[PDB]
Amino acid sequence: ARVKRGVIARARHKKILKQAKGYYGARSRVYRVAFQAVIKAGQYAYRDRRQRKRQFRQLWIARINAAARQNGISYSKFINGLKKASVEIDRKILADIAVFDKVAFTALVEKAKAALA
Amino acid sequence: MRLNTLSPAEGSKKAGKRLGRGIGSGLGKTGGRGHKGQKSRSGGGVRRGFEGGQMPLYRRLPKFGFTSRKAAITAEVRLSDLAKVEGGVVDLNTLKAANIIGIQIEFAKVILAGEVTTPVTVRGLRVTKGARAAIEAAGGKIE
Amino acid sequence: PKIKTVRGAAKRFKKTGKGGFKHKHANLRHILTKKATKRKRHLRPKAMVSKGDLGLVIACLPYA
Amino acid sequence: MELVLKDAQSALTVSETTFGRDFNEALVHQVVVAYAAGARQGTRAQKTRAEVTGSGKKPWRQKGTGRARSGSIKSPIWRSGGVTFAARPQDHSQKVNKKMYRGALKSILSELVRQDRLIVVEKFSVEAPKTKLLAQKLKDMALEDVLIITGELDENLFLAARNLHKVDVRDATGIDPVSLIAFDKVVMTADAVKQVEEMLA
RNA sequence: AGCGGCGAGCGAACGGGGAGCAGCCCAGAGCCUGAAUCAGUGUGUGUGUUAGUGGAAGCGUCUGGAAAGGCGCGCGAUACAGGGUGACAGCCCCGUACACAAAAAUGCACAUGCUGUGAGCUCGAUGAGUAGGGCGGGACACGUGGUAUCCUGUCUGAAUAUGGGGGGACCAUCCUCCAAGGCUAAAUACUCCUGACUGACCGAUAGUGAACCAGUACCGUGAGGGAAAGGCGAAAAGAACCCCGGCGAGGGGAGUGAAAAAGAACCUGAAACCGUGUACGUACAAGCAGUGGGAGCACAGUGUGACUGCGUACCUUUUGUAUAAUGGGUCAGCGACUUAUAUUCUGUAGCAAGGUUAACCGAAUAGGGGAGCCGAAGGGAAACCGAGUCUUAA
Repeated sequence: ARVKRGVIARARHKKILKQAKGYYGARSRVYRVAFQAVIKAGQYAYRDRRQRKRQFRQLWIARINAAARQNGISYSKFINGLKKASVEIDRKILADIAVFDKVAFTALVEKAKAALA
Repeated sequence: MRLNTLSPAEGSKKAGKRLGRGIGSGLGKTGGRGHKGQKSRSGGGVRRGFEGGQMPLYRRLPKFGFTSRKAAITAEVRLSDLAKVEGGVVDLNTLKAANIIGIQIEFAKVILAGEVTTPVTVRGLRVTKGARAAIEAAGGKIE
Repeated sequence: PKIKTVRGAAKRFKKTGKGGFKHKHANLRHILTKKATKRKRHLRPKAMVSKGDLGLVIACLPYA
Repeated sequence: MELVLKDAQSALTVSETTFGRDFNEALVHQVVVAYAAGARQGTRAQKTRAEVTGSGKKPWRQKGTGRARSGSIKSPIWRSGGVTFAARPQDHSQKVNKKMYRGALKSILSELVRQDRLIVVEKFSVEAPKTKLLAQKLKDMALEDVLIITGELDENLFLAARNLHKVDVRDATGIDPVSLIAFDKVVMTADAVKQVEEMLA
């Protein structure tokens, strides 16, 4: 029972070169380079599923901070004023309000500025 | 019950370690052998009783005794074998006819090892003190 | 092929009933005037092979 | 148990140990595999690095040239030299215990009366040694893939199934694991089931 | 069991189961006197081998380039082993099962006739520079060790059946045998070679080194080494003729064909690698080239990806590597925990105080074969004793 392995090594190699589309140069064509391109690209994909949840929370907080300061309060006092008022909206939606319905944000700032001070 | 329906018992066939076949098998890149030493080489591994070069235990200790050459020609007859001797007379040569002792045996002893039931006749053998008290307890005469 | 018994081990050990090995004690060959009679008295019975040594002995005695 | 005949309707007596045992699948799988492995003609071999035709000359020197170190043109890393663990002709037979072989056959014959694939006849014989008559033999019997097991040395019947592919004639002493399973009906003459009951005790 | 720097290791016999099983001559003279033998040679028979002969049965139909395929309906089969045929054939072919055949030359038996050896009976005879020994070696499982036995280079040297050898130093008994002459079938080992037949053997980097004009081309003074290289199609029907060209090479038609993207540099035609066309991006932007976010654009979700956050390959080896330590130009193919036997343990299965056979026989995976092996008893160095036993006067 000799086993030739040309068919399943072709398929195993083809599966990895298919995951390497768009890569530069020999990282799309050569298996040895494209294998560790794909293994590194899965490593980054694991890491940046963590960093995506930080980078967006970074982006919301920077926008609520700007939109609070147009209404005359900082991000810290707005978030403290919302918690003392028991408002439980998260920062994804607080930033969504801040660009799309600004008059629904100036009401939120007022409800924070009131119950803070 | 066709040829494509018969299965082994569960756990009757373990697979078999296939060494050096990748990361997922848990046996790749060393073959379960660890890193570079004598024992990870092909054919490497020291002989039996090697201790390093410390004097081995079978050479640290004294030889004792001798081989008897009479223990090779003696055997023990359990009382379980007094019913199979085909005639009720336990000679030396009738224990061999029933394949109890062995053809090169010159001395047999009958020891108390289980349930003599029948009228038996031990002739020309040795019996112990327990076996004599059991053969006569079933109605047997020892010569 | 059959496994060859280490024949020098087959003169040092004898297998007992529950499976272990009896052996003569060392230190009772020569140089005995200086040894105490109590110490020489305790080397005269046969001892059992220790726990850690037993794997080295059954390796040596496969037909014990 | 009881084994009803094909048409005389007078069921001969068998011992229930041989035809009414519980089925043991691990026992029958082992004896159907050892039959299958003992049919292997283990005749193959390849060449090791010793046996490949070549010289033991070291191809280049050990040092100096910037090529990987080699010492034989017949090493298995090299093309056209050396299978690493090359085959030899071997014996693929297995040992079966007699009480495992007889326990399997007693468990197959017990299962053949469960799935109604044992039919006992009292005589199965054919007048002329002609395949045409036996081809008729089982149409009325309604058989196409069958194993006939007889007790006598019928050579007229034996030739008449030598060309029919799905029909096998035996002599009640060479019935085996794989033959009692790979046929759809097993048909036994009444003199033959007397002998098969005997040898399986 | 023993041997053994009693280390590494070496490793029997006796006895038992089997295969196969024949014993005979000369050292010698008589009666009898070819008296079976065992050979060779020659007719004769039986049987192979070396050429061979006969073989048995299917047509319509649809797809298709072509039917052996499909659907329909028959027939042979002691033959449905295999192969070929335009795709997969029991019934087309070659065969196969079966039944047969030999001028001539040979293998084997037998029948033997004719030649060579040479019986049976009476008696005697009973293998000397040998056995043994001293010395030195070697062989025996046995390394000179307490060491038998065998062989003999050297030096010696018997007894002659009322005598001699051996029985593991040696001796006495008493068992057994008769060295110093020779022949001897089968069971056994092997395969350059021939015939069939088979394969959980290979399928062109494999399998022989060699599927092919291969021990060749080549290399070496030489001994020697030693390659690579299979496939058009069903059939050459292997491309008439016309064009461009140099009366080229190559190409474009035309044609053959099912197919020429089957055109001979010929099945399939992967990947590296190299082009052309198209979409998008790109000429103020720094780094493992991805990843997360993400516009714009082009298509019918896909493609691209400006800008942007994070981000120093892989392996190996290490206390520790982006490491400026190792390894790799890349692709494709091959490339490394096997096999035999023994042993122990776990799983599992069968049978259990029993369980199993080995060789071999065998209608061959059956059945027979229980020689054995392991277990049911152990203590003791051993004799021995024995559910106890050793220790010790206890």
